[PDB]
Amino acid sequence: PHIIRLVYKEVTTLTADPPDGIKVFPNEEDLTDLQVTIEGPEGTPYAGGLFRMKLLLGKDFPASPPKGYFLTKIFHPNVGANGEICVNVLKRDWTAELGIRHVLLTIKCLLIHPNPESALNEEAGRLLLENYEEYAARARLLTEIHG
Amino acid sequence: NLPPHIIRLVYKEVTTLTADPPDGIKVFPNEEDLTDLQVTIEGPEGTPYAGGLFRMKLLLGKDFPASPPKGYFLTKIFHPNVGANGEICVNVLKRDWTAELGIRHVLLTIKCLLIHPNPESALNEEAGRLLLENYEEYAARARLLTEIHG
Ligand SMILES: [Cl-]
Repeated sequence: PHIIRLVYKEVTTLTADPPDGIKVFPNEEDLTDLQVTIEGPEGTPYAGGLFRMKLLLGKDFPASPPKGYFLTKIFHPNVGANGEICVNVLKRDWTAELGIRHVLLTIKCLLIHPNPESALNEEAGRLLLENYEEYAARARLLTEIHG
Repeated sequence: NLPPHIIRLVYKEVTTLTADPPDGIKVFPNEEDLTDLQVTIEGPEGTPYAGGLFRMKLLLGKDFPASPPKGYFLTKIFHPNVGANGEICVNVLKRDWTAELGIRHVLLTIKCLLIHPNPESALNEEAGRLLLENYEEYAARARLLTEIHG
């Protein structure tokens, strides 16, 4: 359909001029399964790590937001046990014109600034709230082990 | 004014940032003062601010980088997290601030908040309350000021 072409143009431009600290590996055969690597941002517990993720464009894209999954093991209030990332504001504010680039930047933003109030991972969310420094130390350790 | 040694470390960062800014963000360092940074954020597509140009100043602050920089919109705007004097309040940035987070990131989160308001931490209570209780009038107001001032 027309959406395939739009995604291609959007993905090639994104791959050629990607966000700082984000790299996109497009796969010609399947453009609805985007492979992405996010550098652990400096000044965060993830500094120095490489976090692999995939962005699934659903059947209804762009009418619906894409679904993101970290494949690198991480401890984060908004990431499920199998890596599904829940970006509340994307689900709340989604419009077709927001773009894939924005989706990746918002994942990076959530990685840095978790939302423990509406956590997928209640254990990680309570830890951030009940002992912030320990949450950072444990995130740093897992970055060293898996990132 | 900042300590000269901090100005030194900041100078390289801003030079790099200005040469390769984030998409939709233009960064203008002043030829002399490196405690003030002029920035323009393009009104993101898919939001009530589409089509506008939103000009701000990033003030690093006497305690930078120990404390976060503070952004202020020169362009008048209707947004839950922008106060009467243009103060931009990014509450998560204040919560998670560390000295190595970097100026690029600060600007990216300001843009993120522009797209994704947080009515819980609203400095503009009317905009946060209107956003929750009556979104059409919220967007209409934000589009109106985007047209007038953007
Ligand atoms: Cl999961």
